[PDB]
Amino acid sequence: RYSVQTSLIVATLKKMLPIGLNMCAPTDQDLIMLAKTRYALKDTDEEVREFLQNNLHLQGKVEGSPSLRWQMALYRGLPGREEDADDPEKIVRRVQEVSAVLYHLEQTEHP
Amino acid sequence: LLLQTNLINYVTSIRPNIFVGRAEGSTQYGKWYFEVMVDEVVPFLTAQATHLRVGWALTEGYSPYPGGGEGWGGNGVGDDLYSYGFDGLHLWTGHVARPVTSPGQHLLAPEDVVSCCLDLSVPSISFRINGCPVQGVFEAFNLDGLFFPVVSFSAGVKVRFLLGGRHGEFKFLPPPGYAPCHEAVLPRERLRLEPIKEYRREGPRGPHLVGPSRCLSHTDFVPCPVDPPHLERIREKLAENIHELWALTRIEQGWTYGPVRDDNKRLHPCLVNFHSLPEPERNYNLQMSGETLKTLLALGCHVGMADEKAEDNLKKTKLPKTYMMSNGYKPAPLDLSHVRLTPAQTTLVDRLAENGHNVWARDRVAQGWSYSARLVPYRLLDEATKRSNRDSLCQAVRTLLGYGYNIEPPQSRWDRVRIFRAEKSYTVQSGRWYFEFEAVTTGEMRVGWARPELRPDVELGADELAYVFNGHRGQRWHLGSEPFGRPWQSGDVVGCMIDLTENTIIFTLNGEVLMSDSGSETAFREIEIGDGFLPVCSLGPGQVGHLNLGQDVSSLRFFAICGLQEGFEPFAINMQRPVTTWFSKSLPQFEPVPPEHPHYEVARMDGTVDTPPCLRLAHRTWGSQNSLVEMLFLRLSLPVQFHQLNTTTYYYSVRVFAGQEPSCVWVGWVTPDYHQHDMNFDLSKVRAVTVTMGDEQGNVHSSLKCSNCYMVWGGDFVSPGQQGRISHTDLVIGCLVDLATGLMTFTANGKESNTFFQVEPNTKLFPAVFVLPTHQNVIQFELGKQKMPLSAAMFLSERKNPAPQCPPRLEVQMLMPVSWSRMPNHFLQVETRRAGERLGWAVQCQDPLTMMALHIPEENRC
Amino acid sequence: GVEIETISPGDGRTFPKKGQTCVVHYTGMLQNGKKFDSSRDRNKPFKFRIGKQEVIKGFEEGAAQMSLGQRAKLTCTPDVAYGATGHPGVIPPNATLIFDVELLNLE
Repeated sequence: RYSVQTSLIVATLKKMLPIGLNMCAPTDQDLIMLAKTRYALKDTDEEVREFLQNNLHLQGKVEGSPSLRWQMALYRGLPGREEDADDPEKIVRRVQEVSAVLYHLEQTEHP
Repeated sequence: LLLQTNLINYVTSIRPNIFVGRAEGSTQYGKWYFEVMVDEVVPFLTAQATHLRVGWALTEGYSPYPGGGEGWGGNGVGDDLYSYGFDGLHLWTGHVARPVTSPGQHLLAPEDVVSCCLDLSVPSISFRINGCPVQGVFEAFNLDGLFFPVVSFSAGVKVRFLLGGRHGEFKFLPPPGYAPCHEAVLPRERLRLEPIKEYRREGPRGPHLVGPSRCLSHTDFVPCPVDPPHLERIREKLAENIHELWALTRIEQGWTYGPVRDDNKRLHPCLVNFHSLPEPERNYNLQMSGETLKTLLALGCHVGMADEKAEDNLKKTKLPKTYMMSNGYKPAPLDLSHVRLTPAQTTLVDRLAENGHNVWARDRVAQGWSYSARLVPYRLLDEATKRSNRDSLCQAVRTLLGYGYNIEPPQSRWDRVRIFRAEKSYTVQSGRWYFEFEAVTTGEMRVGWARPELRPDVELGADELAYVFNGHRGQRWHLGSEPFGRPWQSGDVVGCMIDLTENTIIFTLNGEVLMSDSGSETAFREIEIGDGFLPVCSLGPGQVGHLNLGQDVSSLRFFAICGLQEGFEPFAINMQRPVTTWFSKSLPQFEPVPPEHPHYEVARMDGTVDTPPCLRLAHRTWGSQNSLVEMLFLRLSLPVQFHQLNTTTYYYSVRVFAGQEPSCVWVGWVTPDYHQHDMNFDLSKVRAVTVTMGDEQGNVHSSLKCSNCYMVWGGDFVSPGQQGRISHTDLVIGCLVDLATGLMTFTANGKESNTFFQVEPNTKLFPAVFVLPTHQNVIQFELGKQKMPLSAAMFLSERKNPAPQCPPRLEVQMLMPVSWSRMPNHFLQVETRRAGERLGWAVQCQDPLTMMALHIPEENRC
Repeated sequence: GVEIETISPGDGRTFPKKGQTCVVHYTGMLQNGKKFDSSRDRNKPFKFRIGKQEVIKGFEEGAAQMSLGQRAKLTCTPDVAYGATGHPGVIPPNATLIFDVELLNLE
């Protein structure tokens, strides 16, 4: 028999998903969720590029949640994850690509 | 009547590596002398004084536990009936201080020498002080087990445990014939001081969980001996071959034939030829050949005549001129190298060497007792003798195999699993959580999530409320046993995941998810929530584990799969306090019988106009569950009226239609004993607890058809084992009157003074037996003079209203061998930080620790 | 008929005079029961005078023949200590009282 589990690409994607945390901040996670729901709400890549800098208040304070301090601490104080100040051109396209690919995976999970 | 609380201090007990025990034969010398010396003492601090008693202990179920003890506070040495202690003023045997009249009634002053004399053969134990013999002797105490020099030092005291060594001298002269803990005591491990039954040993990373250690059990020091012209000729040839082999090796080493006996010249006179072989030499050679043949044929498989073709093959090796002796023999052995096989041959070699050493100890230790190093079989001596005997037997069996042959060889568990879980308030209903566990060795380990309502005395996996994953061979355990993945390695950590969104459990070992047979992320098939989830850890006997729940980033080690990569969070991210954990206690305590139990059923059956209502037992006739006997007693206690002519009352004398002689009286002053019910189930009747009496005394009645029962009071605390518990006493205290006459004796501290059940019957039990033990006789009113029942002196309100009433509070309680307990979150911060120096293993503690707890009036528990 | 078990360590050869004030550091202990009083728990020594009653007569006669720093087990008989009435709510009637008095006054 053949099914989704027989396909290799989905298994490889599921295996490589919990790898790219080095550039995945909780603010970046919120941006990814916003990009995913925008893609779901009838939008294309042009709208994502136009609205790539529209949102600015997503970078909330670290004291807003009882667990947000842990995420900020792990994202800041690690030798393998150093991100103090970076241009928006490289910290947005990757996030929106991750959001798009996870949205596609979720859509194809139950065809 | 009501519940009261008070502060108390924790008690600790250290234990050395010296093992002393008795058996049915050659076990030890039996005369050991030990001394303990105290440098610094601390006066009355906090609430009570510095509790410190010294004495011996036992390993037959004795296991002190900090925090929860017997009576008040922690279970110190001498509180129970399994250990003996002395604080220097009064003997402590059964949580009761025994007053003594000895010269020098003083406390443990600084710079004092304390010693005790222990006799293993003669049942007598006597203590000692700096300058006076301590009055008080023991008689007819427990012998089976292992004796340990235990101490009961509390928080804030320094003691030196000086037995022997570089600076281990005794200030006071030892009695003659007593071993001062020397002459090759445990020549396999270093002498170190360790706590008894450790379960929270510290580590460089975090606390380490330690399971029940496997000891040497008891009565195991004694050895275990065991019991054709062609065969005789083959044995003679093998004897000659091994003779010339050891002769040639001894000649090569530098030992030749001497005139008579040249010990200083390094000459061995036994190197003689077979032609001039001495008659005693031939005698013991044939004797050992016959013994070896008998041991070889003792197995169920004989040697067998397979081909017998290589017996006639003869070979020789190089014969240097220096190897020749004065006899003229030419010891040239044959060369063989095609006899290698499975190590079952090596196992047979080891077994034969063990049997030979056992029989040698049987025929050697039985006499002399002078210069034999005392002596133990091939389980505790040095490995040099074991290796020598092993090579001798392997070369012997090689010589036998080289001649064309083909030989091939044919109770209470106690140390059980220890379930570790958290409190029932830290439940999880929704959300992903991260769990870690570090392993040291590979054994009986089970790690995984489980239901909060975990049933005690239930194997992890053989239930619907456990989802742990067994650490032996890489198989899961949930309502059975199915293979899951790769087995563990030495060290590393163990990962355990959980998810509440879709109920999937993920197991990982080292940066990799454990693959299953199917080849996908195998889970436990969408576990329904029900109540919640809780991390449960297990530990087998002799295993060391490290439970890293995770309180900081440095605590986590691998965190490769999820944990932080996904929407997972560590279990203790923002818990400012260490997470409380509930371990599984091995102490057999009591609990009421649960209702609707499929095995046992107790119903309050009403009586008649002449018979008061009683309590019966209902059991299934079919043997659906037959594990062991039942341990039963009443609900409340029965105190003894102290003082008022007669200080002690309630003469103990059972009477079953006649006059018996129990001869078990004068148990003490108060003795809040219960009424035990010891029996089994044969005819679905067991026992019937009935109260029916109408005269000036009070007794209980039990009716049975065909079974065995024991109507003997179980005392305040009950700690039984198995095998029916027949004739298992603890001790008898012999008070000293400072003379050799004897004024009074102390025949008490009998937890279970039960005799045989066949005293009443002779051949069979055709009618019903009504045991009526009369133990209640306070007073009787002469106004009516009957013609007092029970539940009158036992309660606190119906004292002057004698009537056969059954209050709705007396319920039988079945003995749970396992009970749930919580260990404290803060242990001793020192715990012998020096770990024992060369000055005599000095141990000291500085930081005090206080703990306050309840005290149930009925059951002497904290 | 009162038994005293003096503990020899603790030195002291200054018997308490009549009319002066001395302190005690006792802890209460009921017979075949529990602890009801403890001066160590309050972290404050008890001050009382000798010869002006104001205490148990049995306790006074038990503590009379004692030296400085020498603790003992003063068992007070109930018929003269608290009588047949007793303290209403703390000490049960006709029960002996056991104390371990410790002396630390500097005089």
